Amino acid sequence: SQIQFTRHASDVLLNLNRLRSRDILTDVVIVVSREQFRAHKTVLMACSGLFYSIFTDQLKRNLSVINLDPEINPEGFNILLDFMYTSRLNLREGNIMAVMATAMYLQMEHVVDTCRKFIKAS
Amino acid sequence: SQIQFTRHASDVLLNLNRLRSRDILTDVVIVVSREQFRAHKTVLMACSGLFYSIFTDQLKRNLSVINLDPEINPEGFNILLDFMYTSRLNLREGNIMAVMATAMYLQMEHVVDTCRKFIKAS
Ligand SMILES: Cc1cc(C)n(-c2ncc(Cl)c(Nc3ccc4c(c3)CC(=O)N4)n2)n1
Ligand SMILES: Cc1cc(C)n(-c2ncc(Cl)c(Nc3ccc4c(c3)CC(=O)N4)n2)n1
Repeated sequence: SQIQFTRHASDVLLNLNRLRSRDILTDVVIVVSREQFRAHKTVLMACSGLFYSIFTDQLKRNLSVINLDPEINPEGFNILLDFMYTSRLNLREGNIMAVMATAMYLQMEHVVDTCRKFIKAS
Repeated sequence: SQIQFTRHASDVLLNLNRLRSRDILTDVVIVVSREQFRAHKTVLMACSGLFYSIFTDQLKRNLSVINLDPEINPEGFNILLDFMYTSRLNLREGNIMAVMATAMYLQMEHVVDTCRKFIKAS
C-alpha cells in the first residue's frame, strides 16, 4: 500500500502561512469592523463552517471582500485566523470569551469544544 | 503558551482535497502531454520547488495553464498530485522510476529522498 508522510500536512500548512505572510495568491479580505485581514478562501473554507457555507455557494464564490458581523471582536478573529494557518491556538483568561464567541460565529466546532474544555479546566 | 491541535494540518489538507475533487477555487490546469490536471496553485507551491519558483515570480503568478515538459509521464504526475493533497505516496516497482523522475523535475526533495530509500530497501 501507500507510504505515509507524517509531517507533510504540517509542512503544507507552514508553506501556506508563508504565502499568506507575503500576500501570495490571497484572494479575499475579511473586514472585522476597523480591521482588515487578507487570506486564502480555500484555507478559510477548510477551517470554518461559515466560510465553507459562503464560498461553496456559486453566488458568493467569487467575492473579494467579506464584511463580518460588526459585533465580532477583531482580536478574536485575528487569533483564529492565525490558528487556521498554524494549528496553534492562543487561549488566555483575557481572550477566552472573545475567542469562543468568534469560533461559534465562524462555526469552528473543534475550537468551540476546546474553549469549553479551557473553561472546564479553569 | 499556545494549544497545539495535532490533527488540524491533516484536517485542512483533507478539506483542500475535497475542494479539489469538487473543482472549488482551483485556479490552474497542469497539462502533462495528453492529460490535464486541475489544482490550487497555493498547494502546488507548498509541495514543489518548481511550482514555487513559477508562481512566486510576478510574471507567471497569474497563469491559468502550465504546460509541463512533454517527457513527463502523466501517471507519475498524477501519483505526485494525489501525494500533495493526501500525504500518501503510492510507490511500486512498476512506477518507482517514473515517480522519482517526476519528483526530481518537480523539485520535491523529500519525495526524491523517499524514492532513493525505496530503491535502497528493494
Ligand atoms: C464530506 C464533507 C462534508 C463537509 C462539510 N466537507 C467539507 N468539505 C470541504 C471543506 Cl473546505 C469543508 N469545510 C468545513 C465545513 C464545515 C466545518 C468545517 C470545515 C469546520 C467546522 O467546524 N465545520 N468541509 N466534506
Ligand atoms: C523560508 C522559506 C524558504 C522557502 C523556499 N520557503 C517557502 N515558502 C513558501 C512556499 Cl509555498 C515554499 N514552497 C516550496 C519551495 C521549495 C521546495 C518546496 C516547497 C518543496 C521542495 O522540495 N522544495 N517555500 N520559505
